[PDB]
Amino acid sequence: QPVQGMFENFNIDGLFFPVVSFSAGIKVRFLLGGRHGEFKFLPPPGYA
Repeated sequence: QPVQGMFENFNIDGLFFPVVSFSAGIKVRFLLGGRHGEFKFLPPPGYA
């Protein structure tokens, strides 16, 4: 389900990367796609 909120018009001078911040008592798993972690949903068209 999509969220009805969206960032835009931010600085693109630098380089971007995924990031997760956590405090404690947290167990999560990255799914980067393909051989590393299989996506649970089809990516939006055009996105890689």
